[PDB]
Amino acid sequence: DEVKKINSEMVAAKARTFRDQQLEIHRQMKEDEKAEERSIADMLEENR
Amino acid sequence: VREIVHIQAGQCGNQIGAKFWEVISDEHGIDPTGSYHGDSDLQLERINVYYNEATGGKYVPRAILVDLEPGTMDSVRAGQFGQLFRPDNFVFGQSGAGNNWAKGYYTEGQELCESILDVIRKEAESCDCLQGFQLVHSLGGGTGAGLGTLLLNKLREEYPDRILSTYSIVPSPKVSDTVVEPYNCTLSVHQLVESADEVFCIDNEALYDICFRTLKLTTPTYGDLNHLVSMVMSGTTCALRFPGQLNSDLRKLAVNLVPFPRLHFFIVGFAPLTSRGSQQYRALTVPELTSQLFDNKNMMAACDPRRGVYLTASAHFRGRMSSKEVDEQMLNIQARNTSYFVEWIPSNVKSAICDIPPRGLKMAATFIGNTTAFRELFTRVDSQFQKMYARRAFIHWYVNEGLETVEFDEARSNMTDLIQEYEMYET
Amino acid sequence: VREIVHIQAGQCGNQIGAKFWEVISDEHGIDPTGSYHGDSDLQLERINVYYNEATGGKYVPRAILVDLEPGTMDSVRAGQFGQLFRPDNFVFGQSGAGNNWAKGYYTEGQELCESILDVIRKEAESCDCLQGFQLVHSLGGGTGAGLGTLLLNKLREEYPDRILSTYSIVPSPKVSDTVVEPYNCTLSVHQLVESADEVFCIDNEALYDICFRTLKLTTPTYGDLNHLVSMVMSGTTCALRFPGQLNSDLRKLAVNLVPFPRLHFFIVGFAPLTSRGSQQYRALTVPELTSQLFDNKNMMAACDPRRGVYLTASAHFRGRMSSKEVDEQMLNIQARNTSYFVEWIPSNVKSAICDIPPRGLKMAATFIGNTTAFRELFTRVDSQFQKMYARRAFIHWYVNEGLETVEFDEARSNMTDLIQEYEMYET
Amino acid sequence: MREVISIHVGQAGVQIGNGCWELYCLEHGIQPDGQLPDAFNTFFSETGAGKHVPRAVFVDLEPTVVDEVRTGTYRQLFHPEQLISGKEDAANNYARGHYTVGKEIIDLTLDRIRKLADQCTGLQGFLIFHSFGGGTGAGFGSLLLERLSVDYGKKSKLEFTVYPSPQVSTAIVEPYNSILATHSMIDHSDCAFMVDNEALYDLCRRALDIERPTYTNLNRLIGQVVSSLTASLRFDGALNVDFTEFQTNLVPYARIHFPICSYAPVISAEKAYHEQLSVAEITNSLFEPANMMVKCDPRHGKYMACTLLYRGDVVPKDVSAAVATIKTKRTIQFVDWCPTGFKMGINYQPPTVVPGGDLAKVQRAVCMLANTTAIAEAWSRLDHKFDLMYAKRAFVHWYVGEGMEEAEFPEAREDLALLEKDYDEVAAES
Amino acid sequence: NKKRYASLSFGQDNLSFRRKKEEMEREAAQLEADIKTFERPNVYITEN
Ligand SMILES: Nc1nc2c(ncn2[C@@H]2O[C@H](COP(=O)(O)OP(=O)(O)OP(=O)(O)O)[C@@H](O)[C@H]2O)c(=O)[nH]1
Ligand SMILES: Nc1nc2c(ncn2[C@@H]2O[C@H](COP(=O)(O)OP(=O)(O)O)[C@@H](O)[C@H]2O)c(=O)[nH]1
Ligand SMILES: Nc1nc2c(ncn2[C@@H]2O[C@H](COP(=O)(O)OP(=O)(O)O)[C@@H](O)[C@H]2O)c(=O)[nH]1
Ligand SMILES: [Mg+2]
Repeated sequence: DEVKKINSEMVAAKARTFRDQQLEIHRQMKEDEKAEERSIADMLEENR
Repeated sequence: VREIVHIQAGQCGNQIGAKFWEVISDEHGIDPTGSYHGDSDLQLERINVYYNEATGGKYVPRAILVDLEPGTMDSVRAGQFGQLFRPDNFVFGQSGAGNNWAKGYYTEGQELCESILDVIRKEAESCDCLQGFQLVHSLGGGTGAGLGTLLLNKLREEYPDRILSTYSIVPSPKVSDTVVEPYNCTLSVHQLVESADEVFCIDNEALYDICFRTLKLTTPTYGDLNHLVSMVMSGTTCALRFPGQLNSDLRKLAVNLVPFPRLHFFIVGFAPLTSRGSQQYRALTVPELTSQLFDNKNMMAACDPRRGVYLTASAHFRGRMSSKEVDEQMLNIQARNTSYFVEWIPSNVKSAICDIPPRGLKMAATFIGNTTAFRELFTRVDSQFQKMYARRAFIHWYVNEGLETVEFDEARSNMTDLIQEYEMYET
Repeated sequence: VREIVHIQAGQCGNQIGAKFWEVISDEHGIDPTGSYHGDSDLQLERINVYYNEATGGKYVPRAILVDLEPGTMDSVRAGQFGQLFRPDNFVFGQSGAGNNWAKGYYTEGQELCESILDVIRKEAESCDCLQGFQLVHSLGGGTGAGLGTLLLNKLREEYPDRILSTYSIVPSPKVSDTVVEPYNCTLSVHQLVESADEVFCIDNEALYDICFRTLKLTTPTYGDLNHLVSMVMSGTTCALRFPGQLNSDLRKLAVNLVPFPRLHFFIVGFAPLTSRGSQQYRALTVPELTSQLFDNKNMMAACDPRRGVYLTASAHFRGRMSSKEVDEQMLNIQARNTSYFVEWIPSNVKSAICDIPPRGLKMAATFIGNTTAFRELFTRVDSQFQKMYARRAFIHWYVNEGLETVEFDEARSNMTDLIQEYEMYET
Repeated sequence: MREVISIHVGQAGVQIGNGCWELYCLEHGIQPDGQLPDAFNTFFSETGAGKHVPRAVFVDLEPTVVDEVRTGTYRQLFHPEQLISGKEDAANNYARGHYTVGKEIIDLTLDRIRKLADQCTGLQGFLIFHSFGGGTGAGFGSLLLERLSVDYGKKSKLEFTVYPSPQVSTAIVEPYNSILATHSMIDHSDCAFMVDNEALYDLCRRALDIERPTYTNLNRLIGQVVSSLTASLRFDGALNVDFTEFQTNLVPYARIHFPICSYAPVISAEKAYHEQLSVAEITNSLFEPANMMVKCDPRHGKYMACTLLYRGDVVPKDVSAAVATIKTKRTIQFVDWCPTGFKMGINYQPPTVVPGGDLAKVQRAVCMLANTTAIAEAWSRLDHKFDLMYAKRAFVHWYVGEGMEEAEFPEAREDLALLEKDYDEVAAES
Repeated sequence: NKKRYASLSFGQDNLSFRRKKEEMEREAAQLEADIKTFERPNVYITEN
């Protein structure tokens, strides 16, 4: 019953890899967003 | 990790160093009183490179400041970060500069050098993992042009192994301020060629030109000019202070960018630069930085590389970024303009990545390069120095200090040989 | 992927280009501050064609603005969407327009061209698959007429492969507003024929006729006048930006419409147009659009195609509609009026359908045609130029800038040859 | 019972080593604190009380990156004695790292490995990693291998080095260090594999879906190959493969040891869910030139050595069928004097993936290590690049002052020329 | 006391400055001696 290896393999980490990568995106795009905000703060100070 | 001693000479050197220490203190997050007040643990990992420690929770830079007249030293101490410097480090005489190279070299130079040597040796032996010394001076006036070379000769004599990296303010060939300036630059070059391992040239014309081309500052002063110079100051040593994906110290740059011992004069460039209005519009990518770095307008040297050719180049990038993106940009920029690079040196470019970016900027990069366009800069002064030397008017001010005429003859012959050597490597 | 670079020259070009950017900004849904606030996700599918990305979710158009006088740059900055354009891209001179072709081409053209080329080169590298360059300029005065030819020649030298398309305004036969237009137009024709692959000619008089006939504007202005031209530019590029049942880009259009290299001057038209109180009665359908498109009154060039013969033409439709209905309408119009078309080129009219229609209109269409009716426009300027140049001393104004009188004869000889080529291919 | 000692030099070695030992801890099930929540003896040592220590030695002339490991999460796992750092780097100079600087730290490192060698009763060989373009990787590595040759005699010194890329270069003095190191290990190295960053850059983009790669991804892919190579001796299988077995088969002569490597299947996390991945599919994907991590086209040359290693749900019947099908490919050429040229091994343990990684779990996988005459493409390219420099003496002055005698430069050039001629002679047919 | 003493200049000699620096040094010595005298934990005095 090799399929036991097939199914016990496929399920756990690959599906979790999807959610982990999906979570990684959710961190990243607001990570840059707050990098942008602190840059905008650095405009207003340096402008002054 | 590897400590460096910083040396400043002249009115130009002290003010530039003052802004340089402001930038370093800001990036490490050191309070003006000398107490660390930062926000990240990475700042204290390797802060011993430029700072010492006192038994009061305080830090003191390894800075040695030299002048002939005490006016500049009091101005430096009066600054916002004046207290940060050790009181004894201020070494100064009670005589004016005189604007004469010979007067500073022989009369005042021999008097001051003995005391400065002891002060430097105190800082030199205060730490064991020693890298080479750093010098900032100007070649126009008397104190910087003469004393800086005399100290450089002593530094080479005592510590042959260490790297003597120097930064020089080349006399602005069309904007400079001193009548006898061609004499000072002519004489100082001879000492600088044989002693200094690394020489970087900065022209005030370029600083004003870059400021009005890119930054669009309404009322520029030396403070803004010193800040732009300080950016290259901090970017050069960045790999030493902070981690990176490919480390590169000064010795790495010297080995890669110097094909022959007398070819070490370099031109430096910085990116990104933006007017205080326009930065809403930029994308902050490696191609964006590459476009600014390789552009001739951003070069703080009054020479156009397109008139000459490259034979060595290097760039240091600061930030968390791709190795592959830097590899692609350098490969494309090398292949796209192949006419400007000599054939007998494949891969004329060098790369290095440091992980920690400067304050406020997610991406930053510094370009140090070499080209045969240096032949123009020294030709300008050589042609003028010939005009003075033909009529021999102002020589009497240099003879009165005991300087022989052969010093002029040997100096100009040295520059002429240097220009010829750069001419041969055109082919 | 198939990006497009836009260039605006002179007074007429900048005002039309501003309206051109205003319409497209509304079409994609870009708020005047530069941040997306649209409603449909299809708008961001291919915004890279015309828009660049700035950090912070701000989009900046690939716009290059050139003029010799700063007053025009004052107007676009003060406009509603002035803040959208990149401030560095605003390149301008500090002298008057001069109302002269030679003055713009030689005196100030050489000074400005280098800076313009570098600025354009910046945007040229910010696009993977730049399809071609787009120019909007007028042939009347000499600022756009003179400098635009120099820029177009230089761009062809740099980018031979890219499709260069220009939108030019010709001097009106009756509402001409300069004593010396025929000289400027005659000189510009020589460069226009050899450089640009696709040329679209629009005359002010036909625009006044269209507005007064259909739109019923009591007091029409340039803003109302330029709206129709903005629609024509928007319709042409709609295939690249949005899906369609039959995509048709510019290079498809050039292959179909151009039988021979020199025969590339085209006439454009737009449908539907209706007076602001007459829209209730119109049951707009595909045959109704076809009736408007091929009607001679809706043509924006003051040349009746009926007097001449038709070469290959193409029509682009926007919206949802039956392919069979569209295909049947062209076959009917092609066979019904066979006298208008040349017999030796069957299938004279080309089709193309895009799925997404413009705002407010359930569907719309655009017409582009090639015909021998352009000979009337060249005849008008030739007859005027002949009576101009008979008084050969009036050329002295162009002589001051370095224009030798033999240039006028050579330009007219080339322009006459273009007329003759149009005559032979009639049969 | 059986042990392998790992040695890492240069910045490249330590980050590759960091990527490797991260996988092994997850693969054997070792927590970062050294305790547990087997094959441990091969790669870890037990000191009682349930604490494990790796059999690894990291050496560098810079103190920078080694300190970063000392401050990393895995700091408690590694012994301070194992991690050795220097005082000043070689600055991409082979002269500086070989005579002047490297000769200071050579004795201390030799003492450490000998100390760690005592605990390994079943020690069968060493694994060594290099940075060819770096001064420390080449300058210190040549001295280390020269000493190791006489210190232990008949011990398998296996190497995995980063050869310069055909086009992408980060050092202007890269050709000099590469050839001088090439002259060095050609006499001492038992078997050294070659990989280049440019091929790994392309593979991680064309096959794997990471739009914007970094060095970290390259290290993980390298670690997977190393793990599969040594996985035969860690777990049960129908056909175990020992290091001596590779040494006997993969080389037909002493000087022709240089193999090329392949790995399959590399695939994105979701592309594997929509594919079959049978034995034939993974086997046929290996032979494609796009999967080679050395940027040389195998069609130019010929094959005279191959070794299959299987880590997956694999039955020997399919392996024989896959090999037979590959044998019929006329796009693949075999030398006349090597009729079989294959050895395959079967190991049941599937490859282990990393959370937050890039590789999809692959329920059955196969590794390739082959020797071909196509490697002569890389040797020639470095030769012309060197001749472009040395004809005008571009950077000679740095090396001479740091201990290099100029007579060594033609010696390395002549040695490379002899090796190229030797490769061509073997490629010939009778 | 010490902060003001830090706000002094080099190479300067004037009886006004010299008096200030001299009195500055003498005042510092007095205050330090007072601090050292008062540094003891036990102080027996007869207040006036
Ligand atoms: N693929 C990959 N290559 C690396 C990595 N780190 C370093 N390298 C390689 O190492 C080369 C640079 O040399 P170093 O890593 O500094 O090694 P080194 O011998 O210590 O060099 P020196 O500092 O001059 O002594 C680069 O060209 C890379 O090819 C890495 O993390 N991944
Ligand atoms: N960029 C910059 N230039 C300076 C500054 N201070 C002085 N300079 C210039 O540098 C030159 C200094 O001359 P210098 O050789 O130091 O005079 P010396 O005292 O006789 O040695 C002058 O010509 C100044 O124009 C500064 O703070 N920033
Ligand atoms: N349709 C239209 N025509 C304009 C506009 N602005 C100027 N023009 C026309 O452009 C013609 C010439 O303009 P000019 O300033 O000489 O442009 P130049 O050729 O670049 O110098 C004039 O006859 C104007 O009527 C506009 O906004 N719309
Ligand atoms: Mg290294």
